[PDB]
Amino acid sequence: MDAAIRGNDVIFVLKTIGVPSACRQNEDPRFVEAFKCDELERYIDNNPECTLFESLRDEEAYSIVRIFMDVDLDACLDEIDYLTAIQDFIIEVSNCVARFAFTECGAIHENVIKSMRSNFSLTKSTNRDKTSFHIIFLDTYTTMDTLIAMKRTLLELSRSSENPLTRSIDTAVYRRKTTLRVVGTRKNPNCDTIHVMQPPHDNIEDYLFTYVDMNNNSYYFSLQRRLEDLV
Amino acid sequence: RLEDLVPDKLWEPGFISFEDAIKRVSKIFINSIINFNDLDENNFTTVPLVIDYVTPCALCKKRSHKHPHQLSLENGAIRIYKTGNPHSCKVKIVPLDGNKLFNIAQRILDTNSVLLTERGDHIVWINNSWKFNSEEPLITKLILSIRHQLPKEYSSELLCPRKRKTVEANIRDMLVDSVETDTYPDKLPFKNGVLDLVDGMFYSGDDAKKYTCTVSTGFKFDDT
Amino acid sequence: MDAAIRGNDVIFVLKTIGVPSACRQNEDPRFVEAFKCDELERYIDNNPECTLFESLRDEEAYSIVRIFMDVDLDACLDEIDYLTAIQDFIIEVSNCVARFAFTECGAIHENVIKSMRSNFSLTKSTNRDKTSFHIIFLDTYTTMDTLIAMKRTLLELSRSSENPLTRSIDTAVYRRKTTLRVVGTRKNPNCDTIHVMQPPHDNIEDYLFTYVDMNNNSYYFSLQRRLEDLVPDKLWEPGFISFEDAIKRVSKIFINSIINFNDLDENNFTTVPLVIDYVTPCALCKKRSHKHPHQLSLENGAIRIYKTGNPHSCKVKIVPLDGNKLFNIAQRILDTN
Amino acid sequence: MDAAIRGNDVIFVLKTIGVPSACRQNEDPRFVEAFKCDELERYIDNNPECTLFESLRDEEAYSIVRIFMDVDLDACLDEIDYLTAIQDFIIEVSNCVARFAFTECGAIHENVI
Ligand SMILES: Nc1ncnc2c1ncn2[C@@H]1O[C@H](COP(=O)(O)OP(=O)(O)OP(=O)(O)O)[C@@H](O)[C@H]1O
Repeated sequence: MDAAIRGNDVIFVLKTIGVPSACRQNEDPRFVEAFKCDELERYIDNNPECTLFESLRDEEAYSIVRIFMDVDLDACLDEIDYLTAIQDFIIEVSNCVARFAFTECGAIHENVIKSMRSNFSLTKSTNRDKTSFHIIFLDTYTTMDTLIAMKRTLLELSRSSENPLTRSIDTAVYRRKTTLRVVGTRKNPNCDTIHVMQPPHDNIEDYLFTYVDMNNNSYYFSLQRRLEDLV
Repeated sequence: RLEDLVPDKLWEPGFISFEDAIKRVSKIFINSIINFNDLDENNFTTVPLVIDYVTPCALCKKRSHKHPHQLSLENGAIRIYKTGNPHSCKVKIVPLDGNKLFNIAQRILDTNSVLLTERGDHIVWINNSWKFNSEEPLITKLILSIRHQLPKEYSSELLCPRKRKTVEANIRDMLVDSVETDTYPDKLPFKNGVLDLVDGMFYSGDDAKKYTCTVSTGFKFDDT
Repeated sequence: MDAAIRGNDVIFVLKTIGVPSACRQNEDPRFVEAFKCDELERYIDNNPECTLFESLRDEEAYSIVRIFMDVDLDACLDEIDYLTAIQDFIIEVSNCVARFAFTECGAIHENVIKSMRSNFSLTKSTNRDKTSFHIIFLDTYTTMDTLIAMKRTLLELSRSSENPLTRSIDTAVYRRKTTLRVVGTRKNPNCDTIHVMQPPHDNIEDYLFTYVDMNNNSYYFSLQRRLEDLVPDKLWEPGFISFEDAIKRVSKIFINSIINFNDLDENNFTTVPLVIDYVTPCALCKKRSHKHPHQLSLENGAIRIYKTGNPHSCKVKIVPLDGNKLFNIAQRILDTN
Repeated sequence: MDAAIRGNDVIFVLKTIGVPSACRQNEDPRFVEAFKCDELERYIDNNPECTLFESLRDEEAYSIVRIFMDVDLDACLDEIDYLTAIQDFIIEVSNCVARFAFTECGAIHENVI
């Protein structure tokens, strides 16, 4: 546990879906770059038509990431129902993540619950037909390997509920060397739907799941066992 | 092949029979479907249902609708949405996975209110204090108490004593690992929280829960 | 009140499931047929695997039908448990529809109660995977539209009753050109599970709800208005909780006092804005005050409490108004200490 | 590649949208029927108001079918603009199918076009 383990201020983003692995390995400036929080804002402003794909730079070197999720519901939702739906969504998700963090991760169950429902970052898509967003938990740090093992129970949770927001959970994102589209950019140069920010969080630093900055209210937990004994 | 294409279908095994699934949908529409005979396991996501409106719709509470409704399948549950103007009618979801009381037992389990001790007793967490009993288990009392912290469609289902018994029986079949108790030696457990000793502050509610204190002083704390 | 409605002994049947509507009006032998009960029985014997579905010939001709219902149970139970459950279930259903008859049909309450509780027929599905059987009272007659209009009150009873049978009554069969499978026939050419007779009734005529025969010990009633005249119930529904108890529960969460507590009635609570003064921090958002008042709204069986204007500023609270009946009894026995 | 993979000239046609599953397997003549091309032409002329729907009889046995598309434009279009639109429509759909065939199917890009 050195200084670099309690901090990660380097951002690794892509610029096009389906980048070949060799082009990723050679770190060519044509496909992949490194960035800072302030610099990334300048890059987006200078390219109002760009397309970025946030991802993990190195898997085995650094695995600690923030907890993130994805939702894609193909129907408009009224505001009062939307508020009602999102209250239950946080309630059910918080319990399920904490429960696994206590039964196979050896962490304090009540500590995780307080840290997640306290401060979470919510986005909203600009499309008016469907409702989608990227909910990111801020003060809950864990390794990529834990989230991969978290996939099986999350799929069971999404399939066994009634709330439309928690039933449309995208469980396919959790894999090796994941990609999440950054806020404010398009999907393809032909797409006209982008993601915008939400109050009270305004700085861009609050929307990258690779940013590790553990403060006083942060909590950490990781799988004690490895991924090879788990047949 | 399809294995490398997608591990998805339109009707995977384990789902309920199609005729039963449609029966559930016909229950939500309190009125009667007019073109019901146009549905089978191959076109139910394309044929629009021409409902008749004698009574107000059970989904939007309007007297009648301009356009027919239409179904769609997603993530193991068929969705009901109305064509035309999407904001005119609400969204209703019909599940297909399994039963409901097992889901209730699961939800009661995630919140970490029931635990298994070495002696075999099941401690519960009610009124901000861990309680237990041998001749009469307290699981049903905890279920009825925690009824409130669940969504609406789950709360009303939790009143019939037989159904509470079923949920309790489901709960008792998930606890397999024992948990030790009373490992913190410098705390004073009260009837409505635990008073910390190292700095004098008095926690309550969620905060005063990780300290698994079984025995308690028996009276409430009065900070005044 | 002519003899045409005094006698209807023509049974109309269908052969296959999902019969196309393009052929029923043409009355093709291959899909439909007319029969007499004696002629019906021999046809069943001659074709052991035949599937038959009784249907009403023409809605505008003879709409009078017997009082029938279906119940579907998704598990198995003991035989004594059936005996005690069916008797209570018969008693409970008798009370509800009789009240509806005395309310929207202008019929004598005790006459209706006596008529059906005297005689009834019972079937049973041999499928032990899930039990489901028909019940047909013999001495109660009414038109099709009466059952259609009463579709709502049956649903309310099924939600807030006790017996497993009445908890799973199916009101979907009450529709236009409804189909009831005759007892003793398969549903599909592959499933051998059929409905079997039960003692003491054995005659086929006492198992069809289209065979109408007014004798001197039967009662008939019908709706007075037309079907396209029904007005829905008010914002409230008379089946969960009285109004004052619900309002008090709404009043208990609001720590501050409600100034306009007196103008809320059983109809205006969904529109009157709850203008409140925040002497204490708000019980929901823990804020000093707010720009706009709160509001009430009934939906699905709750009171979604929210603040209008900018709803995202204040949290949303839901009051669960329960519809159970014994739970209220338990609450009342408890609060008296 | 055999004649079963080189020949399919039997037409299996339904008689009402949404045929029940319990009868399609049994091939009830009241709901479904198999025909040849010549007998198909006679049947439609025999019945003035029939309602037919061609489908695939056995999915897992013979899965080889042609390429088909459907267009439902709820707006009147003049013939001259109709003529120019359909050609460029064939232009656009040609490139889309050809690109994927060269991408994930290995087909000859010029040949598919
Ligand atoms: N909404 C509906 N509109 C039209 N017909 C319907 C509707 N719901 C059900 N049906 C018809 O009612 C039939 C009932 O068959 P079901 O599978 O329920 O048989 P069951 O459980 O043996 O009992 P029963 O046939 O007496 O209802 C269905 O096969 C279908 O033909």
